[PDB]
Amino acid sequence: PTYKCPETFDAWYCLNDAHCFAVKIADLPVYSCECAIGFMGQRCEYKE
Amino acid sequence: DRDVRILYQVGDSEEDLPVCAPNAVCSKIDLYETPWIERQCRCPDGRTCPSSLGVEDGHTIADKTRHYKMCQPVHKLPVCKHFRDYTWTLTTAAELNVTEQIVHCRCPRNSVTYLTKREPIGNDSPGYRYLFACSPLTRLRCQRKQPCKLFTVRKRQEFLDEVNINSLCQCPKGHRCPSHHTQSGVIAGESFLEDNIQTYSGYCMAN
Ligand SMILES: [Br-]
Ligand SMILES: [Br-]
Ligand SMILES: [Br-]
Ligand SMILES: [Br-]
Ligand SMILES: [Br-]
Ligand SMILES: [Br-]
Ligand SMILES: [Br-]
Ligand SMILES: [Br-]
Repeated sequence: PTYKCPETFDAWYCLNDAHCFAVKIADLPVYSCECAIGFMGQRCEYKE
Repeated sequence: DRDVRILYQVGDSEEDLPVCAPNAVCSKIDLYETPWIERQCRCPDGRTCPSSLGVEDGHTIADKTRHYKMCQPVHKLPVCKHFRDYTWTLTTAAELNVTEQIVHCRCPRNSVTYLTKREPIGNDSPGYRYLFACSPLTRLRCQRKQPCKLFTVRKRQEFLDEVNINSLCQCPKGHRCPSHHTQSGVIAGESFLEDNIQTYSGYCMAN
């Protein structure tokens, strides 16, 4: 049930070539970044 | 006095709510604009879900523009290690239209929570449990003309929104990032999922 992010989220939210996506949990989307290998954190900003 | 609205995650009264599991968030308080409370569950064992809007009752976990109220005092919870520990989990019972948020630890100061993992709820229940972790606030400086904050605004009622904010970067000194989607420096984005969910982008503005 995962969704593609809106344009500006897609463009700016996830760092270090991570992938933006949304999960609908309770009527609001929850955005998340699927990190490329070697990264961690909310926007995949940190190196592991 | 401000119109602090009391809403219910299901139904419209205390009686309609489930009983809280241990360590479940019992109310969510939204402090983005005019404060409002969304009731999640009824505390067991004679306790009552705290309803004050601040953190000084000792039953509150703050994250971004929200406060999460717990049936028992929060000092009993351990402090999360950044990245590795799950501060809380979310599950939904689709047939009951009920969400449960179980808190395991408190994020350190200057942290933000984020969705990190999922696992099946278990053998007998349907669906996934979503696991949230804690990350330190970004020291990132904004690139020129890039947004500094994103807003997702769900119109729950004509004069009540449920809003999620995502900070992206720190503005240069002498500049401010808009903190509300109606401030100067904000551009409307797109509808997302539903007609009543609208995104906005905020940009660094001089002053
Ligand atoms: Br989010
Ligand atoms: Br309890
Ligand atoms: Br209660
Ligand atoms: Br209060
Ligand atoms: Br308080
Ligand atoms: Br993690
Ligand atoms: Br303004
Ligand atoms: Br605009």
